[PDB]
Amino acid sequence: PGDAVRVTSSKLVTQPGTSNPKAVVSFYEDFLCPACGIFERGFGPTVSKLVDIGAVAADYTMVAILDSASNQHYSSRAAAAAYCVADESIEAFRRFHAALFSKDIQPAELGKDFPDNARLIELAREAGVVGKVPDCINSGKYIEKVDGLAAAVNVHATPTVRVNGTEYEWSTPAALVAKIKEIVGDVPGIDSAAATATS
Repeated sequence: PGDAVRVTSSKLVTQPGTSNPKAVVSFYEDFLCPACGIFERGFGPTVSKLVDIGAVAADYTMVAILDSASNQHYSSRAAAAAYCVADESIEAFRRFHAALFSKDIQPAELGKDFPDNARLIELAREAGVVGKVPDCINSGKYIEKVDGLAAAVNVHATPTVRVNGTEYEWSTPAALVAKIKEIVGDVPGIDSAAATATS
């Protein structure tokens, strides 16, 4: 998946003869982007159920298009923190990625304070990891990578969603599930994925 964090479960359905997922949903997101927050709060539970029943691989590329000195470089620090978390644990990344887009945490784009690195570290702890994450965050390990990411993957707007490489104009979670079903068919649980309330 390249510069993305790939989230899958043991049940992942793959193309015959290969270990390639039958269905890949690609997300390009900025942790400071308000629409991304609404999108993830609205689709996250469905995508998590799709992953867990094995219907999709969910690939997350966290760009930093909104990053600026005026937001205390939150967009880049948050994305880089997420890559640090994924190095330790994909399960923790799922929780951390969801947490940063929650209503309690996602900062006002034009506000006067933003989670500092200590706060990002504490959020990673809550998502279930310490390990190398504190050093990874404090050293700015993935800052250069996330700053170059929008250019490297040629995505300049967020959120950008694709299904098997095809850009997807999203509306409802159920509509996304219908599209996945067209690809994977009757994966057990797929009908229930549509009506997933929480993650």
